Amino acid sequence: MLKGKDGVVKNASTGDSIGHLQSWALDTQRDEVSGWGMGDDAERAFTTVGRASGNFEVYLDPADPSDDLEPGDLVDLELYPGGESTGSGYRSVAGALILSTAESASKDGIPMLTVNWRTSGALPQKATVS
Amino acid sequence: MLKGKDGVVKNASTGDSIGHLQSWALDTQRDEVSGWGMGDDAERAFTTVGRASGNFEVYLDPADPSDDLEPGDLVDLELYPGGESTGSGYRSVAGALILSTAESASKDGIPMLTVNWRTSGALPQKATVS
Amino acid sequence: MLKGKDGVVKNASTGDSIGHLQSWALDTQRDEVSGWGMGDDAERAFTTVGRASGNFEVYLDPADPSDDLEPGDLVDLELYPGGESTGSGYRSVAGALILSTAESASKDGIPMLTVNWRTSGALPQKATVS
Amino acid sequence: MLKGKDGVVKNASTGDSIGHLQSWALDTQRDEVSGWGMGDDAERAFTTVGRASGNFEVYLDPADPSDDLEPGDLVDLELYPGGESTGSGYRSVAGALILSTAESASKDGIPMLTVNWRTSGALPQKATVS
Amino acid sequence: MLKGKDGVVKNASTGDSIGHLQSWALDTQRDEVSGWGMGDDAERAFTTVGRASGNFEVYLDPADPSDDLEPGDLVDLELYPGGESTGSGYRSVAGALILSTAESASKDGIPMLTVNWRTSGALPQKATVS
Amino acid sequence: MQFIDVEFPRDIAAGCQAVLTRRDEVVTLASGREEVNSRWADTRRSWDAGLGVRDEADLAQVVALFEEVRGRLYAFRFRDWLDWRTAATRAPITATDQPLGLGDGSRTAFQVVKVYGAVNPYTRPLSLPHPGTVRVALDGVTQPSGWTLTAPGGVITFDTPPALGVTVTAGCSFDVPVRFSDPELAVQWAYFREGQAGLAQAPSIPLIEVRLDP
Amino acid sequence: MQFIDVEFPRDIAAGCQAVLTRRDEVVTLASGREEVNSRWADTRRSWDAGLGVRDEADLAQVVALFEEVRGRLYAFRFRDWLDWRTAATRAPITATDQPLGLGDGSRTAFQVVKVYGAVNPYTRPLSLPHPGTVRVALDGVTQPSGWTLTAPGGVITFDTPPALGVTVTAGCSFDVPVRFSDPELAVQWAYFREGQAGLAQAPSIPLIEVRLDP
Amino acid sequence: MQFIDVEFPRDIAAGCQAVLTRRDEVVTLASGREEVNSRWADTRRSWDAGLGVRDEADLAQVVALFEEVRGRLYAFRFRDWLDWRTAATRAPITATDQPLGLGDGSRTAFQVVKVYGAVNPYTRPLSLPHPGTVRVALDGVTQPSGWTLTAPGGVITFDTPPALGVTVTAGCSFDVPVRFSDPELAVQWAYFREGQAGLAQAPSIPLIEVRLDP
Amino acid sequence: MQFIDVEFPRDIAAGCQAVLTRRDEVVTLASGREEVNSRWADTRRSWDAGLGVRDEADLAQVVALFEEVRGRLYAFRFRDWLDWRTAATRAPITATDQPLGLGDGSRTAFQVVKVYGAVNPYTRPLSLPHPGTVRVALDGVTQPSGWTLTAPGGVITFDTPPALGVTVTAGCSFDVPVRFSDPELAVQWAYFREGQAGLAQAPSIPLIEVRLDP
Repeated sequence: MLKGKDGVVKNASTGDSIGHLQSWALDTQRDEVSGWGMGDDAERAFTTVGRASGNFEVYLDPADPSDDLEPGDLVDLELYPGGESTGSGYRSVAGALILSTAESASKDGIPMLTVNWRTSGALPQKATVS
Repeated sequence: MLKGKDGVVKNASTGDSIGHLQSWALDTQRDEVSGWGMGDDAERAFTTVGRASGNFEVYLDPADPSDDLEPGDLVDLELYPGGESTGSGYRSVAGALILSTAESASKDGIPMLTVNWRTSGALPQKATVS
Repeated sequence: MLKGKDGVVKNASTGDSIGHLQSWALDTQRDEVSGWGMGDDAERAFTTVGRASGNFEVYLDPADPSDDLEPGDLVDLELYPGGESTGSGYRSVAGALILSTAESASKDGIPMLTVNWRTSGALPQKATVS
Repeated sequence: MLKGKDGVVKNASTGDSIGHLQSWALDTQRDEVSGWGMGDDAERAFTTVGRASGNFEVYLDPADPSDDLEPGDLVDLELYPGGESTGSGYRSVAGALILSTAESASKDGIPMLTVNWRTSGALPQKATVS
Repeated sequence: MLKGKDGVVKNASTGDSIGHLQSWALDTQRDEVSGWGMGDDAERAFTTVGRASGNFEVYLDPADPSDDLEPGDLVDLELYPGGESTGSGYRSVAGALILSTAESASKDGIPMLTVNWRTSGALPQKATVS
Repeated sequence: MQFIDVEFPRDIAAGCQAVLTRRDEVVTLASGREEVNSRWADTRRSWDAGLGVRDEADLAQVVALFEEVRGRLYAFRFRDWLDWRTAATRAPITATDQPLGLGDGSRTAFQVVKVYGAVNPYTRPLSLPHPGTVRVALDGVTQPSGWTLTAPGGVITFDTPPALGVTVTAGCSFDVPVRFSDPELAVQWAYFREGQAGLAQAPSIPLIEVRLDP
Repeated sequence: MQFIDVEFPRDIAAGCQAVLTRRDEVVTLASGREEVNSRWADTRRSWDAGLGVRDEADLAQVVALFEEVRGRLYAFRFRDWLDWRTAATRAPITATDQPLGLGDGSRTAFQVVKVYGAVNPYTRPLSLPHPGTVRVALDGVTQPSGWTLTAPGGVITFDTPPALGVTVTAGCSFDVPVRFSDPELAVQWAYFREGQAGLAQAPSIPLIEVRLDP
Repeated sequence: MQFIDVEFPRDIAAGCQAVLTRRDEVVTLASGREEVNSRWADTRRSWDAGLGVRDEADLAQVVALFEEVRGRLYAFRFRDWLDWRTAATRAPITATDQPLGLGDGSRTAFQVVKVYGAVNPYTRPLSLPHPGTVRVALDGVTQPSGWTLTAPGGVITFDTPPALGVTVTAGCSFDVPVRFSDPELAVQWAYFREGQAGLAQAPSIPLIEVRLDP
Repeated sequence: MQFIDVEFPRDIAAGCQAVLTRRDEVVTLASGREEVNSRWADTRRSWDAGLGVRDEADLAQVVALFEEVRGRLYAFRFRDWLDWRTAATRAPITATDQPLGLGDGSRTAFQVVKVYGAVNPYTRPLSLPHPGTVRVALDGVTQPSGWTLTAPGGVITFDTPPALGVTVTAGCSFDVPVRFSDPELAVQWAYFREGQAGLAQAPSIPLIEVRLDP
């Protein structure tokens, strides 16, 4: 358990936080192959390829690093779930490729930037900030 | 984080705002291909072509620029999330085809116009109006 | 923006309102084709076919024009979003073909008629009532 | 609009109402085929087959005509949305096939019988009982 | 019924509980094949392969056994729904294969670790710990 | 010949295909000219079985049965659901339902004959009347004893030939003779044991209704 | 020859497909050696039709029309959308848009010619100018009367031949000649009456643009 | 030969797929000893094109180009992006990137060659070097001029032959002669008119990079 | 012969398929009569490659590499993951893992041999031991210097022949010889530039493990 309010999702490559973030998502998915035979009662599963996808939500601003970020940008992310406080688990995403950005708001609504990224064949490293 | 009330969709071609808008939506998506030689831990991903779409909601009116707009119209759009104020980020969309218009209401409900656009052969430019 | 309570959905052929009516829906949809390019960033949009589908909700009554309107009836619709009040934009649907009617009610619920229509190769005309 | 309390599903074949009934549903659907030449603004639509289905909700009881009714029974139905009162529109269904019966309840819940019928090779006639 | 507070997912392999856990899930499924001769009232059904999957929700922490756990790890699990108390039913999972870990949080939200496992080539044994 | 009568299980028969096989066409010039060749004695039926096996043990039973004939030795008894009823699937077959013929005072023997069609009906003699569904009727009264039914023959012989003017009507279930079209049989059984499977639909078992030359 | 001019409805043409047929290749040894065989007068266009019928009554009309020619007697008039516009689908065709040629003082007759390509253009004479889209132009001024257009010929004859130095420019819609590739017609009509259907498209109605031999 | 110079538009070239065919094989016995017999003309590239037309009007321009060639008179130029860069698609193409060879003091002419490999590179002579991307560098310094490129030839001729032991490095875009495999041209145009369209891509057009026989 | 050793990249090999090719059948009459023809020296392995290319630049590299051999000149070096490990994919290969043989006091040279099967094993000599994975062992102790490994030969020669009673055990990664089955190569690269694609997999690049005749 960590707070997450203090958590900083910051660009590894730029070195700075994207903006007024609302949320951060990181999922590492490993696909598996399950095999069974009719003379065998159970299926054995072996994990194959692993890929990482994530979305970070920000408030859209003209003066925003997130605004600078664009779909199709390959950028590394120094995500700190527990923030920059030392010893917090932090994910050093490497070469995440931004897939899409959403900028939708109602008249009442505050403009929001939804940035979705998927990995480029690299795996985020769960290092501890020191 | 803009107010969003300031955000106004203006039809660039008309030179005036479409109407009493309820909401504005812009999404930019770049599609990607991921491929891995078998036995690879992760799949290398490369972004391919990029295309974008957006939807703006308006209140249906006989005297509305949005009413004048029709499905299948390739129309330039000038979303102004920051508004027309100096140093306000705005999205300029060129030749955005209007996919469809929906006019629906309940007796209690005010007539509602829903207009959706997909830019044709172009990517929206996040220009700054100052 | 119009009120819609005053709005009258009336048959263009019979010339009279369908019945007590909860809601009216009109959507004009134009299908489009993407101009995909490999080695090219964006795809142009070409609109090929436009068709109109709509559903009007009525309260089922034995003495109802809506009851008279069976599924499979090709009937023109004079839809007034702002009502018959002069100057209200109105849709002169032509040759709408009724697709289905649902007469469903709970013991508590008043009998309801949901009438859905789709066009027969004609496009509703957004005329203004004089 | 009627009341819905008045509405009663009576099994025509039994000559008596199915039982305490939570709700009654009737839907009449006429499907259509839409075809257009490639150079066509809109697609001409022609209705093909009309078929209807309905579902009535009952409270499960050992002494219920609905309990006696079984899935796979082609049974005539006499929905009476206006009731049996004079000048009440009612739907006479002939040979409606009972697709399935669901008997389910929670400890708190009273046993519930859900019976669904699709008239076979016939369309319900909206006769008036006077 | 037990309490669920008592229920704890303990990694059998590490000999310790994964962490502060929001929830624990175990599902055991035995698939079946049903076949009928064309002139058959009902279809005879025979069970085939049996496989199980489970998901445990934890709060993400740098000092967590769950954090140490990775997708693609074939790790034995010792769910203890009754707890470690005498005469408590518990599920011993053998070689459960972690499929994915979701690390996601909002600024308000505490970082969450969601870990899902599917036992490979084995079915969890519902042993009793006393 | 004597042939063999071996029952095909009805449950296996439940999962069986039906296709009408008819011959005698060979037309002439395609100038709109048509000539009717006559093959003679046609109207056989085509079936594919094994879809009614249900489980491995039953599948074994049919396979053993195919082995019994060692490749369709002589005749094989097949239950035909379509021809089983001389009346309707929902209507009971009766002696009156199918008309065998009229006794002439010398007509001791009548083969069970299924008349299909009306103005120019084709009549099919039935080799095996299913036992116990065979009822003989005479115009005056349903006929009981004194009719000798040859089960292999399909012929019912009145000991005293019916006099002129009494209609012989007999309706019975049809145990049709069948000869398998192909010696090869596909086996879909689904391995059992730990898997504990078994298969309801063995495929590619082909049989042809056979009008045996007597 | 005289041929026949029978219109193909534009709505049916909307359904119709377009393909380009070109010949004259037959190259030499595949050692990288290439020889250009010349078939001569090629560039026909392949089409498949009947997909624009929309409804049964219209389908009947085209079918009757095919019957009228009794198998492509002589020529058949086909509306080609691609060749209809000398200019563009969104741009109006003009006399100036297509250049017929230059009068030499003896050049009374000019066939409407469609020039395709630039450096080495192939010119296609048009058998049938669509009526009313035919406009004649001269370098000095658009030309009105005195040009005799042979609609079957596709030739426009100035009564007084244009003198040297005046460009004849004519742009018109193309009513191309067509001969059906296959006698067989596939009928997809969808039963009407109680069914009340009718079919938008009828498949398998191939036609080939035909360069009629004069 | 001089051939016909018609450029395949890069936009039309957008999206095409290619296959590489080698003509050297002719192996021997199953002993495991195989003999490679080469008849030359190896590694030709076969191309399926017509992709990225976008609209029928644009498609018409490609069709006009096909008409201009008239069954591929001579040869037709095709621009290949893969060979256009001497280095890598992202990387800049430079004179230094491709080394033509070393002068002997008499070597006025250097063919532009793409060396496919390291140990035994298969050299692809460039018949057509795209103009203005040609950069020539002598060992001492980049050469502004005096190298006479023959555009049809693909040969650059130094007026003064480079001295012995002088490296010549030249990098340029690659234009390759292509002859269409099939005379017929498949067309995907998408009908316009009321249902306005214009197909994004035409169907594959077979055009083959051909190493012309000398 | 001398042949050629050219490495096939492991990443491209990652995409590559594996199939087992075995011969020596040709049995006699199908009455259950069986005769074993011996083709001799079989057990080649079939592969299809190019699916591991990942990107355009790498795809170019393999293509250039295929061009380098100009159609499989002599031998080609293929990295086989399956044969790479004398032990297991999860278990390290050791000299002890594979038994070369036993020295007789005159046995200076031992070819690396992979024994497959137990009661009647087939032994495959390996043409190219992967460098640095070659370890020699003797029953008394792992053997270091004095063994001369002929990398092309696959033969390890002890300068002093091992005396009778010492087992020579050597386990090494297998750089198997390969000859491409088909000269034709399918190129799937996905257009780059503005599209910026590139392709992970290229289909149709078959190769056959080749037992070279020495």
